[PDB]
Amino acid sequence: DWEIPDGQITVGQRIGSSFGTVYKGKWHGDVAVKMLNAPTPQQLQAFKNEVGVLRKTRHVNILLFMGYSTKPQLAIVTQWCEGSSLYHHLHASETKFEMKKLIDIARQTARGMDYLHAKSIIHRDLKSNNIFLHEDNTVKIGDFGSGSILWMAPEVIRMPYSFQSDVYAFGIVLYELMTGQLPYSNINRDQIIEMVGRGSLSPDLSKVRSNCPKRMKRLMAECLKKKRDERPSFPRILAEIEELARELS
Ligand SMILES: CC(C)n1nc(C#Cc2cccc3cc(-c4cccc(C(F)(F)F)c4)ncc23)c2c(N)ncnc21
Repeated sequence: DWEIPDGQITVGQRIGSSFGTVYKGKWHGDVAVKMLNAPTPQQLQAFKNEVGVLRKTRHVNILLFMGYSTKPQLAIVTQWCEGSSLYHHLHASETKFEMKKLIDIARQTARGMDYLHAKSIIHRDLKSNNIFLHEDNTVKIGDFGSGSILWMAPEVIRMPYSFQSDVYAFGIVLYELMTGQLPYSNINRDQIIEMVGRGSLSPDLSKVRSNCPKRMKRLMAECLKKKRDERPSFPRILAEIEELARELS
């Protein structure tokens, strides 16, 4: 139904790469194309599921899914985002954000994640790398991909993936936004895994910036609760951020 006939898509410069590679493309304007290539049965399965999940999504902070192509090769085309991911801006570009932009980023990410969970969709790998800033003001959530242990919840470390795992990952992003640096900065990787997995280790909330609102730190701590059931739902935290963002205005 959303299939793009062959010949319409023009594939351009290569961006990323084993299962598939993504290119910048032109289809009624700037678009991104993720192409396949032997296609593994799991790879074909993931291709089917990604199209199935993406078509059910129509939200501004969720990466716009424009279509899929089959004739030349299996491919999925999405909107082209100009800018860099949240991970690059915070930890690689060494660019300090105004607090209003930070809460706006957390507010925007909260909207998309709440939209996903409202659609019974779980974003199993949520992290600063998977948050893209279109232009520099609008955030787009997508699967721009072991490498993401820091965002993994205690239960997923021990053994699983659920809404509670997603909201915990949202907490680390809150820690990244407010502190400006990766969690567990003091620590090595095996030491972090065992300590966090056993519950001995938790991010250092004192490192947060002074301008951080009191409600945000409390909200951040609530998301990082070791008990899965203790973590708040995305409707609650979206309302809290938006209410706080409204007050700041
Ligand atoms: C960083 C740089 C190399 N890169 N990679 C871009 C891309 C892309 C995608 C292409 C085709 C299908 C996709 C599906 C998903 C996906 C899958 C499952 C769940 C979710 C969700 F749950 F998280 F939503 C999202 N994510 C991304 C793409 C990209 C871009 N589109 N624009 C600028 N730079 C870009």
